[PDB]
Amino acid sequence: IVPTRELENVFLGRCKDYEITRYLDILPRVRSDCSALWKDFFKAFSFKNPCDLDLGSYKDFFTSAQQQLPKNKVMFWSGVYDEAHDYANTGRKYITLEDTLPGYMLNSLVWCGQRANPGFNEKVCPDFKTCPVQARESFWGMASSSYAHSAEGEVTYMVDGSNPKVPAYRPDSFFGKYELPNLTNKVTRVKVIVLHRLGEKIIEKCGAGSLLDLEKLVKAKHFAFDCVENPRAVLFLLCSDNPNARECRLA
Amino acid sequence: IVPTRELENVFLGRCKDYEITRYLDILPRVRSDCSALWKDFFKAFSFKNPCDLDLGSYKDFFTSAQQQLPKNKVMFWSGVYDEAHDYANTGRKYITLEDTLPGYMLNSLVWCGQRANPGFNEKVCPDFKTCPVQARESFWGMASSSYAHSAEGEVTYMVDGSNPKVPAYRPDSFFGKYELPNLTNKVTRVKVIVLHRLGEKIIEKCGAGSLLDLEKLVKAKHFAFDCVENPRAVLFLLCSDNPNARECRLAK
Ligand SMILES: *[C@H]1O[C@H](COP(=O)(O)OP(=O)(O)OC[C@H]2O[C@@H](n3cnc4c(N)ncnc43)[C@H](O)[C@@H]2O)[C@@H](O)[C@@H]1F
Ligand SMILES: *[C@H]1O[C@H](COP(=O)(O)OP(=O)(O)OC[C@H]2O[C@@H](n3cnc4c(N)ncnc43)[C@H](O)[C@@H]2O)[C@@H](O)[C@@H]1F
Repeated sequence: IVPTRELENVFLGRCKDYEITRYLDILPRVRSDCSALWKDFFKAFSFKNPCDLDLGSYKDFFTSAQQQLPKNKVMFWSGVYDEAHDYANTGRKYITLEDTLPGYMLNSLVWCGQRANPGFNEKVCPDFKTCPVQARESFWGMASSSYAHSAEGEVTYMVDGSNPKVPAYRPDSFFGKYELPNLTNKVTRVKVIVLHRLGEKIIEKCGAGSLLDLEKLVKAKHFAFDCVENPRAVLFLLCSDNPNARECRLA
Repeated sequence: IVPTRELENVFLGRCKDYEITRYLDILPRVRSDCSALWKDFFKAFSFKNPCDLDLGSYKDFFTSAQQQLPKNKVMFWSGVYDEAHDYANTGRKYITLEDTLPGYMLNSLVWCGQRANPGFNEKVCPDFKTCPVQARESFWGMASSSYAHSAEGEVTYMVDGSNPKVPAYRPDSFFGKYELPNLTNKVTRVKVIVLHRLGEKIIEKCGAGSLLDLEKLVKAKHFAFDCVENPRAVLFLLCSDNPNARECRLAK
């Protein structure tokens, strides 16, 4: 595992690119400049062993970088990365973490502390499995919480309903750990979209199994709940990438 | 018209992010560093009246910034930007100009030279619909030529087939003026995709009108040629935006 080259430059360029040209009509600018954001980011991990972090490490970075989020537009997802992002459509239909400023700046990047100068490793980072969970999950854990905590109105949640190993919904997922429990009374409704991958056994449905657990979880938060399996707009995206599938048949 | 603010820092930040993180398994890095590429880009329009630009103003920029392009992967489009970009899918199915370094760096950006210091106008840029052709198309003109010149194998051309005012193929489109003519014998085939927008009149069709005109040109340059209208993978894409259109009806 090799850390990203020139982390600062990459960070600052993405930041600046975003500030000036990305999501102008879709998401707000943040107060802080890019240097202030770098400093809040860099201090969370710098000059410490790579496993020396906890859930508060990136807090200041997150307070600074957190945008207000448009009401009704926030998408969550589990095990269906590509499909959620394709349906969300780079912010035209839904917002994901990746469209926000910090998710955008840190997407796919690899970084870690070391004690010795220059304060970070330029060679190798530990496998995440070696660090305690609080350190391992310090960045995306906090990013997940911050993003969820900012959601207003309706929220959408896309899941895999054809994984035989992994339930559609799980408390131990990032959604289960950081997102759902952090949704505030500004949220009105959790709309689930269940993906049944084309040509695969259907494993989970609305009203059954882990989806029934979710339903209950949600009502107890006092939100409203709906659930739908392969709605047509999602179905159609699945079918462009597999047009010969039985599910994508005309006439 | 309003120029992009902090043009240099946008260019530079864009170029470094692309360099270290973008399209890594899809598109080659260029030899030249970001700093150098700013220079070639700046010198091209800097310290000249805006309309004082020609086909060759950005030739040095493009030499430095041109990447080789994966065979069978390049896509050109005319009149159907969003669909073509959606269908190409950020370089996974096809590559577009805006997936390339120069395309990625300058996409959306707005800029212009002035005679006086600092040589560019951070405050205003003329209605470029008022500059001479060669000067208004000086930048994307060169980009398109260079892109086309770098294309290898089969190329795809997606076109609007439901436009009564604008032929699917014209010799004065960016395609007709700068791409088609710059297709080298590295190219073997032009595969035309015709977009019949959902619930509009079909205007053009494979083998008639401008398309037959296109087909004749392509074969003259000794490439192979084919053409389809709304292939299913494209249809399905359009239907996601308009699920209740007549032409997206599905089986019982
Ligand atoms: C916040 O959380 C969920 C996504 O995580 P889940 O565990 O619910 O879903 P899953 O597919 O099982 O996890 C995939 C892993 O990828 C990581 N991840 C999330 N976001 C990013 C970005 N931008 N870059 C790289 N990795 C990312 C997670 O940490 C998971 O471990 C979403 O609804 C919200 F994003
Ligand atoms: C090279 O060009 C074509 C796209 O241009 P066409 O003129 O063939 O198609 P149309 O949709 O009618 O016109 C696009 C016009 O916009 C300019 N342009 C092309 N690409 C850009 C970018 N990235 N930013 C701003 N303007 C752009 C052209 O000047 C056209 O006049 C594609 O096949 C190739 F990319």
